Amino acid sequence: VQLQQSGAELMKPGAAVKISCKATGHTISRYWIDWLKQRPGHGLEWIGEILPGSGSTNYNEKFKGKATFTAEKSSNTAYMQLSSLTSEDSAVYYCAMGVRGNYFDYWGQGTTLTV
Amino acid sequence: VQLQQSGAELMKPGAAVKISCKATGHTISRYWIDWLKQRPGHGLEWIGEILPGSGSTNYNEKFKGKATFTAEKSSNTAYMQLSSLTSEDSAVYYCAMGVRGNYFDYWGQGTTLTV
Amino acid sequence: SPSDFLDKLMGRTSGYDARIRPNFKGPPVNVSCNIFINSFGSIAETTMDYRVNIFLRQQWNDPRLAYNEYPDDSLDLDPSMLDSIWKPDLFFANEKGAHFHEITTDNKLLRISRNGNVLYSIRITLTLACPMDLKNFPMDVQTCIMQLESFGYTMNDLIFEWQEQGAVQVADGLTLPQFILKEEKDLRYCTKHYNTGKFTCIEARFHLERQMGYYLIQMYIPSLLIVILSWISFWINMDAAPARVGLGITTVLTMTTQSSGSRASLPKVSYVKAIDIWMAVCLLFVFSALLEYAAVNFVSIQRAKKIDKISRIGFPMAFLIFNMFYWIIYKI
Amino acid sequence: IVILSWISFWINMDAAPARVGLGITTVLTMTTQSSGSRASLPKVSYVKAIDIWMAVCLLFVFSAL
Amino acid sequence: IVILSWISFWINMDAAPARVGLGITTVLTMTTQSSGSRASLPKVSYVKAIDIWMAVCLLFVFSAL
Amino acid sequence: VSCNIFINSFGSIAETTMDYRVNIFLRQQWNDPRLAYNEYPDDSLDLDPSMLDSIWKPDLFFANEKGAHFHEITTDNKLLRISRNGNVLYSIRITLTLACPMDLKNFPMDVQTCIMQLESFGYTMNDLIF
Amino acid sequence: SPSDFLDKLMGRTSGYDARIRPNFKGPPVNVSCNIFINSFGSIAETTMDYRVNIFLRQQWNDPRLAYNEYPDDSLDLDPSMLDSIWKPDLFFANE
Amino acid sequence: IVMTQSHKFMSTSVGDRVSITCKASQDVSTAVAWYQQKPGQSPKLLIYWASTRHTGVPGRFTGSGSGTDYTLTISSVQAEDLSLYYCQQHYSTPRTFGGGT
Amino acid sequence: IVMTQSHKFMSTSVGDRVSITCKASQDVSTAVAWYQQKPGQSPKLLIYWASTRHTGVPGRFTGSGSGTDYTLTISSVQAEDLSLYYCQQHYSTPRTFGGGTKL
Ligand SMILES: *[C@@H]1O[C@H](CO)[C@@H](O)[C@H](O)[C@H]1NC(C)=O
Ligand SMILES: *[C@@H]1O[C@H](CO)[C@@H](O)[C@H](O)[C@H]1NC(C)=O
Ligand SMILES: *[C@@H]1O[C@H](CO)[C@@H](O)[C@H](O)[C@H]1NC(C)=O
Repeated sequence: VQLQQSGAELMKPGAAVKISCKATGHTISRYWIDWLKQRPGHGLEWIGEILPGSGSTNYNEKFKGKATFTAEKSSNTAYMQLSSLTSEDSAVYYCAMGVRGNYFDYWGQGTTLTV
Repeated sequence: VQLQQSGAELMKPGAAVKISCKATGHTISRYWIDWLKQRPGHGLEWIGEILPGSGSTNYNEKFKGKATFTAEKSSNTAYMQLSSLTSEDSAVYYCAMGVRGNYFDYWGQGTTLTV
Repeated sequence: SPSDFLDKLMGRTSGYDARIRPNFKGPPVNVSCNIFINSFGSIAETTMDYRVNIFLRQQWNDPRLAYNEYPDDSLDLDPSMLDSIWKPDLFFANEKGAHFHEITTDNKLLRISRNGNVLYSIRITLTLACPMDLKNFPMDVQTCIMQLESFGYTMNDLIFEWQEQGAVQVADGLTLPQFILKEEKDLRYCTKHYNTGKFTCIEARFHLERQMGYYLIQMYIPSLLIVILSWISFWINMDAAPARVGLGITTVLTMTTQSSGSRASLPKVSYVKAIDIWMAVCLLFVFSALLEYAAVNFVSIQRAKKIDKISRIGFPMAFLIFNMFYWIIYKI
Repeated sequence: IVILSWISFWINMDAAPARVGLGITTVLTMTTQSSGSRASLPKVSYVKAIDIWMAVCLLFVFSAL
Repeated sequence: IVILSWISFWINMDAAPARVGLGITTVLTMTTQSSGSRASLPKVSYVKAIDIWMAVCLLFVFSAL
Repeated sequence: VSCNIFINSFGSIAETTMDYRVNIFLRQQWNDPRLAYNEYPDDSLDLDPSMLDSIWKPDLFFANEKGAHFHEITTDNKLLRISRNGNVLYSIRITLTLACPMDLKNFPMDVQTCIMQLESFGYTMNDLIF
Repeated sequence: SPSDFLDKLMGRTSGYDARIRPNFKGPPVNVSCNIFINSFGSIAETTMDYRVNIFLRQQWNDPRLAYNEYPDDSLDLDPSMLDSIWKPDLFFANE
Repeated sequence: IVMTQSHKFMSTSVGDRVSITCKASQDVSTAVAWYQQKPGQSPKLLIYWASTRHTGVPGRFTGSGSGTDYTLTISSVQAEDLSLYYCQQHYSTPRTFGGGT
Repeated sequence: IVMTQSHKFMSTSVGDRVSITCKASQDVSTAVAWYQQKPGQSPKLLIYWASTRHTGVPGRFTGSGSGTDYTLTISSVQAEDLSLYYCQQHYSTPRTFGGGTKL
């Protein structure tokens, strides 16, 4: 069971965009979905968490008010919406799913976004 | 859901009169009914309380033996009967209904009585 | 020490009291809370209830539990020390029988944050009774409810609320016979006023869209088969006087056997349904077969063919007039 | 079923195997009605008003043949 | 009871009150079989394999008369 | 937690109620390493079957248990065996009425995978693993 | 203190006893009381009963509980300390 | 139990910061309400439990204060925002109002 | 919650002993995760809870370390091992990763 994402996009500074994560195999509201920020030069950086049945989150201290977590139960698709894009935000994003703990073992394929 | 009253009346000192409060929307024995005294020049002044299913009251210390609380379950109508009208008693009355606490949010329309 | 951690939290040296609400001599306690259903279902017809298994999350603030010793923000505790701390007094209005679950441990979660906010979760099996309007029983949408309610505290002491985002959770895979759980759920404010005073109430609205897949093959098809079985009475020879009498009387007994074989788990309710009037009109059509022929038996030659001409062709065209009439009205 | 017994008294007089198939099945049906009337009912000594209506309706369909 | 319906198609053609006494009682018997088949059975929406055998055996005895 | 079940009377599968009453013993093992001792040289050592409430216990339950209870018949039927190092053998007797969602498209020829689900409640996965 | 409030009400320093009726060595206790029904019904024919859910209000006087510390007139308490005070012994005949 | 305000009339320019102090008798609770009454019609709830709002009041009406001091704060005054003002306590049995403004 | 590794790169040859000296802020747990990201694809799990392995894992990689020190020990280096490395604590709410090390 592996996740799936749509095509990568390209935006201007100060804008806002949503990132979709199609789920193939099960109902995505059962498990968690997390997000990781890979800005090149630097490394990976976790964003948050969403149970898609609840939508209850724990956003990061550095990422307070950064992301918006919604879900689509009609087609098993998870959504991450951002805001106020700057030059610090050109990165590669991931919708992962780590079952037996806070680590990560299931993935999608990756989406690169450039501000 | 809003309460409703009958027409305002006019009496002589030393008399006694009943004030009706028609209820539109539900069964008035479910919730409380309170009464407030608005004498002009001064302000509002709470009188008492009645659960119309029980008729259990808590009359005020200043209003001991002042009002009489009965109810009409045949048409969802609450009754406040007074006694011994004096010149201190010309006022405006209200049948209110405050749900989430001792304060007041639902009302009727008001009835002015002059002794 | 972790032993000394609870020594400052609870026990002798702490001076904590569990008999006092948080924010005493002041504001009440609002409770953000939701249910985690496990096995919803088993809706009963006669008993008029349903056995549900839930977890009950609730959150509040107990601000007299501040600590700076251990820097952990989220911190689970012993699931049996919950009787040594304050607890809300919630119950269910139509619970009809309920109990805890002490299987291998008190199944009673207790999570305390850094500041004093408390995450709490317990497992409760209910048999909630809903007053069900059954005017159209095979096509009903039954809003069967629960009602949380505080008892030992008035509204100047304790407030129940829902969660701002995601105020109800449904565990996946919960599929039911004769039912689907509708996804949208109304979460409104009931409120109880008793002779003791103002009581806080919150409630859920579970719309039960009934799946009619049982009563079609089991009930409707035997009601459908015997009515058209009455039509072959109106085609046999006119000298079949001991033969035609053996068809309608047995089949109206069969529809009586169908009617007696239709009310087993059904409750005993005053008002009429939509499931029973279909049985009665199918009982009347098979009742209608032989007094046609009993009206023939006073006539009985071509004059009797005229009164059968209404019945040999016009009467088998006289059944779809009600079947289309049935599904229009009570489909909502 | 009581008014169903009235059509016994209108058919041809040569319907000797036909009229016999009406009253006996319907008095069995009222017996099926009587047996289908006492399921949740208690077992009490004195007589009711619900059961004597069943018995007099049983007697009228008994009265036909 | 299904193979019991086959002896309807072998008797004399002047057995007009006799052949009528076979199929109607046996389709009531299969209805008695169907009503005597769902006692401990749950009330579930989707169709089974045990009940469609009862229905097709109900239809074959329905097919006789 | 390495653990397994010792079934006693599996069966009584209900059609309408959609459950089955099973009687099991529940073995489980873990390590409690703060119970080291060098006093008595016995490796395997049984204890009092009522002192188990005075020691740590896992918080397992069953997801579709539908009603369950202990068995205090003449003694808490609750085995407690402590090894030399601190590993604990544990066994209790539980009667269940586990409800399985059964697919009954072909009821006289069905193969029904009726299940139980052990689950921890008062501890997350950074505290307890089954 | 609210902890010291119950210390004078119940417990060790109070000297209260829950095993003694109020107005001991003297008058009896009259109980004004009523029921708050919730789910009346389910009348059975064969079993000849009905399952009812009620609340039971009752009131009396326990005059050995006077206090002048806190000026509140109506005052709710802990819903589990009721076993530490006197209680009526009511039951139902055909329960 | 008397709610004690400070003034009977508070009129100022449009869009000012106005604060209504009303002291209770004792420290009852933070159970403090605020009532606005337009002339010709009924009174209306503003604040309940000294911080919340009635359904249908868009912004610019906040509450604060604890202990022996409680305040209705209006930082944005508009044309319809001058009418009868009243504090309230509802942490006791006598529902006694304030002086009035 | 500050993580501290030693080096971004370590020069070695094929079939040698190589270890990674990660270090957390405080004593969080033995909750230590190791992620290997090859260029062109996703970061993949190596070790979780500082000792266990994945399904379908490279079996020649071991984990150890306790307290304030944790180590991804590699005693057998092959040709496909030329990739990146990361350490992790997952005993808190922020998921603070290590410094990063490409081989
Ligand atoms: C409960 O009351 C507090 C007190 O101000 C408030 O901040 C919070 O938003 C309220 N609602 C919750 C926790 O849902
Ligand atoms: C449990 O964890 C310990 C810790 O290293 C390990 O040695 C053991 O193999 C694990 N599995 C069991 C006991 O089944
Ligand atoms: C109970 O007895 C007291 C004692 O005088 C009396 O005053 C009261 O009216 C009685 N009845 C009640 C409380 O209903």
